[PDB]
Amino acid sequence: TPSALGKLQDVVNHNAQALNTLVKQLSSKFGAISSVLNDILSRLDPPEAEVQIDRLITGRLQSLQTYVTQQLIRAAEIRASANLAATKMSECVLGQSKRVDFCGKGYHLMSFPQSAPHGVVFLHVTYVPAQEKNFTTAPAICHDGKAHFPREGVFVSNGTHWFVTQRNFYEPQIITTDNTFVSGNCDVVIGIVNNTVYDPLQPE
Amino acid sequence: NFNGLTGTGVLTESNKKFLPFQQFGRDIADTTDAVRDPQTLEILDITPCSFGGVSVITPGTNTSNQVAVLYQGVNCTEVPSNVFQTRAGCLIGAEYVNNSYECDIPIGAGICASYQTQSIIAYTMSLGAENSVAYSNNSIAIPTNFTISVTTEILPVSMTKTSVDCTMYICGDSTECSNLLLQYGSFCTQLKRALTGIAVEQDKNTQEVFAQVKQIYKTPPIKYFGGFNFSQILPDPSKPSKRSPIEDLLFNKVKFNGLTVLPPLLTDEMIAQYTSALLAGTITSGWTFGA
Amino acid sequence: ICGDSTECSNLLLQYGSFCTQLKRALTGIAVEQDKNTQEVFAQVKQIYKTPPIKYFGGFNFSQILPDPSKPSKRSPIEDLLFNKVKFNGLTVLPPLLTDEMIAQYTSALLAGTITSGWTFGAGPALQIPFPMQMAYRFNGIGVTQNVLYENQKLIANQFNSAIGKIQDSLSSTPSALGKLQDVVNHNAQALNTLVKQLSSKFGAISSVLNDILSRLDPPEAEVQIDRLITGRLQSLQTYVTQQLIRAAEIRASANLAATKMSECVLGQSKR
Amino acid sequence: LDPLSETKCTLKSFTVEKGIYQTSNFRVQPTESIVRFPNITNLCPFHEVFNATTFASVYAWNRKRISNCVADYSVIYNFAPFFAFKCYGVSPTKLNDLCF
Amino acid sequence: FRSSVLHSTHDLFLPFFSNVTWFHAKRFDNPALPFNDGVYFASTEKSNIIRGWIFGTTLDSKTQSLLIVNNATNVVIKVCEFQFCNDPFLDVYMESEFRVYSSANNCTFEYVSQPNLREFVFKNIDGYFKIYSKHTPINLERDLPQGFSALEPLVDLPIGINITRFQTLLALHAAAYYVGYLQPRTFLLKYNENGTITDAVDCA
Ligand SMILES: *[C@@H]1O[C@H](CO)[C@@H](O[C@@H]2O[C@H](CO)[C@@H](O[C@@H]3O[C@H](CO)[C@@H](O)[C@H](O)[C@@H]3O)[C@H](O)[C@H]2NC(C)=O)[C@H](O)[C@H]1NC(C)=O
Ligand SMILES: *[C@@H]1O[C@H](CO)[C@@H](O[C@@H]2O[C@H](CO)[C@@H](O[C@@H]3O[C@H](CO)[C@@H](O)[C@H](O)[C@@H]3O)[C@H](O)[C@H]2NC(C)=O)[C@H](O)[C@H]1NC(C)=O
Ligand SMILES: *[C@@H]1O[C@H](CO)[C@@H](O[C@@H]2O[C@H](CO)[C@@H](O)[C@H](O)[C@H]2NC(C)=O)[C@H](O)[C@H]1NC(C)=O
Ligand SMILES: *[C@@H]1O[C@H](CO)[C@@H](O[C@@H]2O[C@H](CO)[C@@H](O)[C@H](O)[C@H]2NC(C)=O)[C@H](O)[C@H]1NC(C)=O
Ligand SMILES: *[C@@H]1O[C@H](CO)[C@@H](O[C@@H]2O[C@H](CO)[C@@H](O)[C@H](O)[C@H]2NC(C)=O)[C@H](O)[C@H]1NC(C)=O
Ligand SMILES: *[C@@H]1O[C@H](CO)[C@@H](O[C@@H]2O[C@H](CO)[C@@H](O)[C@H](O)[C@H]2NC(C)=O)[C@H](O)[C@H]1NC(C)=O
Ligand SMILES: *[C@@H]1O[C@H](CO)[C@@H](O[C@@H]2O[C@H](CO)[C@@H](O)[C@H](O)[C@H]2NC(C)=O)[C@H](O)[C@H]1NC(C)=O
Ligand SMILES: *[C@@H]1O[C@H](CO)[C@@H](O[C@@H]2O[C@H](CO)[C@@H](O)[C@H](O)[C@H]2NC(C)=O)[C@H](O)[C@H]1NC(C)=O
Ligand SMILES: *[C@@H]1O[C@H](CO)[C@@H](O)[C@H](O)[C@H]1NC(C)=O
Ligand SMILES: *[C@@H]1O[C@H](CO)[C@@H](O)[C@H](O)[C@H]1NC(C)=O
Ligand SMILES: *[C@@H]1O[C@H](CO)[C@@H](O)[C@H](O)[C@H]1NC(C)=O
Ligand SMILES: *[C@@H]1O[C@H](CO)[C@@H](O)[C@H](O)[C@H]1NC(C)=O
Ligand SMILES: *[C@@H]1O[C@H](CO)[C@@H](O)[C@H](O)[C@H]1NC(C)=O
Ligand SMILES: *[C@@H]1O[C@H](CO)[C@@H](O)[C@H](O)[C@H]1NC(C)=O
Ligand SMILES: *[C@@H]1O[C@H](CO)[C@@H](O)[C@H](O)[C@H]1NC(C)=O
Ligand SMILES: *[C@@H]1O[C@H](CO)[C@@H](O)[C@H](O)[C@H]1NC(C)=O
Repeated sequence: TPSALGKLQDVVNHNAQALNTLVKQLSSKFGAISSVLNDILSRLDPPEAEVQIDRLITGRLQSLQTYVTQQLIRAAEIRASANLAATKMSECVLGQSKRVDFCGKGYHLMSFPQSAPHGVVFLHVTYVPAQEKNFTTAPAICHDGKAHFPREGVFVSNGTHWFVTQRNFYEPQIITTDNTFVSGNCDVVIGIVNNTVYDPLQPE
Repeated sequence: NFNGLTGTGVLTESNKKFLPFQQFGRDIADTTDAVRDPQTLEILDITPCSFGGVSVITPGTNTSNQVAVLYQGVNCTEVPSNVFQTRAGCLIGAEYVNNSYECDIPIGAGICASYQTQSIIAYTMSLGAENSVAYSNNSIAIPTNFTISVTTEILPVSMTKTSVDCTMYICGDSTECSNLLLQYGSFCTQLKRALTGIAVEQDKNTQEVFAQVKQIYKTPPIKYFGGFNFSQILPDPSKPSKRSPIEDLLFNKVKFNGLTVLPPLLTDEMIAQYTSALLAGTITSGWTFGA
Repeated sequence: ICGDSTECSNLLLQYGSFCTQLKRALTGIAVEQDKNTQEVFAQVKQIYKTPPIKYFGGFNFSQILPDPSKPSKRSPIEDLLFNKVKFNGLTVLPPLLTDEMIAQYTSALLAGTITSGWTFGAGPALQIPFPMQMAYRFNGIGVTQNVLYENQKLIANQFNSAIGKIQDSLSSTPSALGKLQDVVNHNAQALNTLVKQLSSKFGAISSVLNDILSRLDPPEAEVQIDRLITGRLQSLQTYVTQQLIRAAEIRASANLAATKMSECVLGQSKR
Repeated sequence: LDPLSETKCTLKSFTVEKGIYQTSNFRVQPTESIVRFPNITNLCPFHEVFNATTFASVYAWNRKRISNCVADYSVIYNFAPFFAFKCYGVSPTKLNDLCF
Repeated sequence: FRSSVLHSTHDLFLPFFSNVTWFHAKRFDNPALPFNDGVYFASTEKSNIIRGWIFGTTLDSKTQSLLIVNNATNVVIKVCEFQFCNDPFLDVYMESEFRVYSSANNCTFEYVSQPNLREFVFKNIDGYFKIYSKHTPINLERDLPQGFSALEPLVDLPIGINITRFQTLLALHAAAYYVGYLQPRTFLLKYNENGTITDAVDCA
């Protein structure tokens, strides 16, 4: 898929064609008699040679101005791209970024820089969830006449039992005191259901 | 050529309401688009006949030789074996199929072409596969597995630093012409300073991208880190320039008429060493050495 | 530059590849505008669909969800936004993605963000009730999960009253959408400037080529016709340069919008 | 020759890499020369010039000014057999395509 | 023709709120006014009183002169080398008068085509003699009421004579008129959907 590295190929092609077009305008004939100067000064009189060559200067000076303007625009674009690349380096390779879709498609873990001709290529190691299963959920749990809320996790139900698992990974845990909070009664929570909450301090 | 007003366009029965003295009609662009006949007082509209860049839809000569044209912005009734009227213009050489696929060759507003059973076909591109999210006020889905995916992102960093000689390019080893160049002022000074600024800017960009580390870090003798294989990104001493296989593939896949090309301040070896230092730091220090 | 003139057409070839660079620059902008939309709206590859019209947790998304009553399939807010926002060789090319497909992308993103949260940004869209979906967003800003559950009826009322005020905010005071109208205003005024400089008087006896070719000597009027070719080519060069500058500006804005979509819409941001 | 050939000429290469390349343009111009001027009404009085019997002598030639009218010189071939027709100023035949 | 557009053109226009001479009605108030690059004429005569206009530089049968008499039935436009004395008049006796002039040298142009605030604009540029006209009814007191009345082209005949002075003659046996001077300015004309001008804006 040669179009993958097209970002740098376009850069090198624009750098090549800008010089090739600039030198191609050198052999042009903007409102003149000949493209070369030796066939103008040695064929035409000085009163007319200075007028005929003056139009060749304006044609070639306009080519240099256009070249410089296009080079400045491309330099601004490449400077924006290089600032983006430096920010991406500092925020993906030198650390772990929480910005979504900034250091790859998914949950960014780490990144590796790679040197490329007139550019840089990042390798984004991302965490992608897969193979999910559907479960019944509830906002809270009412065991001791008061509502319970999970500290770090979600409440899932496999049909008959309720468990608290990580929000991004499946790991069923028994609903206990050290995994749930306590706030308010069982009347303001829309969808709270009954379930037993274990306590390792009661039997001991 | 109404009363000397020369032009080219279509003449249709106009519904405009001119004044007894008015003879022509102009728009906000100072263009005559309505005219009256000198003999009969009937008003006529002047519309441009036809013009548009014909884009030849080509599937590549390496695959086949059949091509299709796209008369952009005109109907199929004003053109000189399939013909279909797309909203972007008349397309000749490709029939419209009702099936929807991914957009391969952009043709216009919602229409894309592809070389599929061959002949060229146009269709309405599909934005994606239909997925009905089975929402419910008590339904939740928790992932039971994961997939470590390594994605690639390519971003340009620097350009090719160039500098052109003003007098040598404009005239070239000449005296009678170089004297006239002095009458144009200091335009030669602007271009040289702009090119030097671009060059030092590319150098600064390379420095800011690759020289973020204060020191140069190296990896210990290769051992079993945790089961991860960094041989594709780690450089090897058995190859010059100390470039990794990925960097090797990147390098492999990617006269002077008064103009010269300046060499980069940081060669391909220094940038490779900076990349190796970044990698060695991020594999043995993580986010700690960056702070 | 010429406008159906044989003498001007054969004479324009002596100016080199100046016409080639203008076309290449204008085509580079055309493929840029289509790529910008492909980076802002074309985020997810799966077109998610909203469930039948109901309530999620008391939040009324009737102003942002698409309604089947109107044929445009656009939401009321999108409709209010849309309801207030070829000559002389100038041809405007149609965008690759139409307003109907952009509406479909927006509806897919909305169905993903109201039925799956930010889960559809990293991979598969996972079902999650919108009440407890926003509860996770409260835990991210430093507020306990129980506050949302004990104020769910109040959060839904403040949300529905805020979304309803968005229509009244973007309907009146037309200066609110000035940032988006200035783009088409600048494009239109640039086209008008390019089409009005055709009737300029850069030093010739007239602005029409027919009035000069029929009056002056054809072999002698070359030096005067070249005075109009330079005047019309510099106008095209100025137009192309301004279009490239505005294209860089629009590319910066589109990258900002893509980051906004990927961070504010496809996820929750702490920035 | 064919659209593919002009596509190759635009890219200046014998190969194509599966793209939509703007190559040329299109136009149409089948007819021309529609109605130009209104009803020709105020003809120049060539009746009282070439048909008037009473001509003055050569020593007292008459001086008649002709202005603010359309000079239809085609009537000269009717009121006279155009024996010694000779235009020394501009043209014998190319007389209706110019003004004074 | 222009439909719902704003057009600005640099031409000889009467400046807004400028200094315009008025003649409040054998009292005729004919001081042989001069003629600048343009003369704006307006009158509120009772019925067919101000129907005469003459032009010329020297008027002593040496330069071309104009004689526009309405004759109450047509618009008799004749260009000739008339002889105007220090005080022309149109004291008829019917509808016939000759004491206005006394000679006629060439008489190379003739125009006798057919024709209560009446307004006129007489311009001479590039040989042509532009003539505009507009009749709008008024019912309030004689104070040149504020509003807008665009003047329509009337004749537009090519003559090519030299004009530096002008005079107006009236028939005898109100009579008030206005004389405004056109100046090179820049206006902003607003056209309606039918091409009728609604209002103008003086940019200076
Ligand atoms: C320029 O000349 C043409 C041709 O003579 C004029 O066209 C003719 O105008 C008359 C008057 O409006 C039209 O009316 C009448 O038509 C009947 C036949 O239906 C005829 O018997 C009458 O004698 C009279 O002509 C007539 O239809 C119309 N004919 C055509 C072919 O257009 C035109 O009006 C003249 N324009 C000017 C400004 O003088
Ligand atoms: C205009 O004013 C004149 C007098 O100031 C009014 O009398 C008319 O004058 C015209 C010429 O100025 C007369 O026309 C003549 O007709 C004869 C043929 O009979 C012709 O040979 C001449 O060359 C000239 O054209 C016209 O007869 C005369 N009218 C009367 C009743 O005697 C005239 O009525 C005023 N109005 C118009 C429209 O002329
Ligand atoms: C839901 O999960 C609970 C918890 O694991 C399951 O209950 C277990 O069932 C097995 C099968 O006999 C027993 O050996 C365990 O002792 C049970 N554990 C508990 C805590 O009850 C239950 O079977 C699951 N239900 C479904 C439909 O999958
Ligand atoms: C199971 O949940 C139900 C519903 O929340 C509980 O029923 C409530 O119990 C409280 C106190 O016992 C009463 O004040 C409410 O009026 C009851 N509501 C309804 C709808 O019956 C129930 O107590 C919970 N526990 C058990 C064992 O059923
Ligand atoms: C890391 O991966 C690279 C290739 O991705 C491995 O290099 C290959 O190793 C095998 C031995 O199993 C050789 O047969 C190949 O010729 C090697 N290819 C190249 C391009 O070097 C490398 O061995 C892996 N690292 C480890 C520690 O196993
Ligand atoms: C959500 O709010 C809207 C108005 O803020 C309620 O009214 C609906 O408005 C939409 C237009 O946005 C119409 O298409 C519906 O027909 C309106 N519905 C009614 C009943 O008038 C709408 O009812 C609210 N939704 C809910 C579920 O309460
Ligand atoms: C119009 O011009 C007249 C004269 O051309 C002005 O009348 C003069 O007004 C000044 C006062 O500013 C007097 O001192 C002069 O004596 C007046 N001259 C005459 C001949 O009356 C008149 O003021 C001007 N009006 C405007 C509005 O500019
Ligand atoms: C522009 O012209 C049109 C067409 O004559 C005018 O429309 C007419 O307006 C009058 C008065 O309102 C109506 O009696 C007619 O029935 C209308 N014509 C038609 C065909 O419906 C319009 O008024 C003109 N514009 C202006 C500003 O005067
Ligand atoms: C998941 O969905 C299936 C199909 O609707 C259902 O049979 C099953 O019970 C669901 N799982 C749970 C834990 O409810
Ligand atoms: C969920 O929605 C269904 C249908 O609207 C309703 O019958 C049910 O009571 C709802 N459950 C809760 C917990 O609100
Ligand atoms: C396309 O190019 C490749 C590489 O040159 C070649 O192997 C292949 O045969 C070409 N395709 C066809 C259809 O010939
Ligand atoms: C022809 O062109 C017109 C003008 O845009 C367009 O409305 C129409 O759909 C085209 N096709 C036909 C068959 O008229
Ligand atoms: C998780 O996925 C990986 C790769 O798809 C597979 O090797 C592994 O067996 C899976 N684990 C489970 C528990 O399904
Ligand atoms: C640590 O690395 C050494 C060298 O590769 C290896 O011998 C040792 O087993 C590793 N430790 C563990 C716990 O695997
Ligand atoms: C010339 O005039 C006479 C009358 O004097 C008339 O009968 C005749 O038709 C006119 N034309 C020609 C060609 O004789
Ligand atoms: C002829 O017109 C010019 C205006 O261009 C004027 O200066 C000159 O005085 C006029 N000639 C006479 C004799 O008035």
